[PDB]
Amino acid sequence: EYIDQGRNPQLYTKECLERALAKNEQVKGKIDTMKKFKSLLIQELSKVFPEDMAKYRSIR
Amino acid sequence: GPFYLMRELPGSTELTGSTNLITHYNLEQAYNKFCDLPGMIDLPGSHDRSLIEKPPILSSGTMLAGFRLHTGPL
Amino acid sequence: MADRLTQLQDAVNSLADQFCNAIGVLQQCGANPTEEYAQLFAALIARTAKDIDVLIDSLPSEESTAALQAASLYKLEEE
Amino acid sequence: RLLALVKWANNAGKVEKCAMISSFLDQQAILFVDTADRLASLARDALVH
Repeated sequence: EYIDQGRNPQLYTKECLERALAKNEQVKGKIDTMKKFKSLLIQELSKVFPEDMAKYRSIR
Repeated sequence: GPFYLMRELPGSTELTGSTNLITHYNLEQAYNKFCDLPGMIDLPGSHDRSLIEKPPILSSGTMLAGFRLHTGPL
Repeated sequence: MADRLTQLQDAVNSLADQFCNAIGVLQQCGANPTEEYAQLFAALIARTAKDIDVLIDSLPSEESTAALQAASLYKLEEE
Repeated sequence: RLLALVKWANNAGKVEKCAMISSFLDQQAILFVDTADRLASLARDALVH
């Protein structure tokens, strides 16, 4: 159906590349947000049990 | 001492969705290129039942033939 | 109902329901919003954890159990 | 039409990469929600019992 209208596939490949890049960017965004949320919750409650945090940091 | 039901976490960085999947999959230079061919086609010819051809493609005796049919010049 | 057991159970349930939705919610909605939520959620979870620790000390020890209470009731029955 | 097809025939790699990347995220997307749903389901029913 893309050939039916009549257009070179270079524009379609550009659109596929840009939409895949957008999906990659939003996946990177969600990944870094959950990572920073994990880091802030870890450092926020470092005082509840120091031994538990020490074991968590050692095991990682 | 040990907590109940601790286990081993997986290998530190295996294949994830956090890597750059395109650059790992060797597709970078095509994107850096990319980011009408009818027109490309148009340059070769003139312009670009086009209703009929699509329908035919939707579903998906050369010498003797010439001798059989004769078309008046005028 | 002023019961120790009811309060402890309630706290655990909130943590289970509160944290399951929150992780999903973080995945659901993606600058300023993500950072603040991280702190807001960590805060609550941290608060709940502290509350659970406080609750355990209040409950009675192994001594003076149900059998002992029944034994106490005996002497009491005669009285 | 045949010329466009045979020109795209060697340009079938990047589109496939984009499609499989999108599917991976989509396939993954069902998984995160499912895990969340399980947690939600447990709180609603398992806790009550």
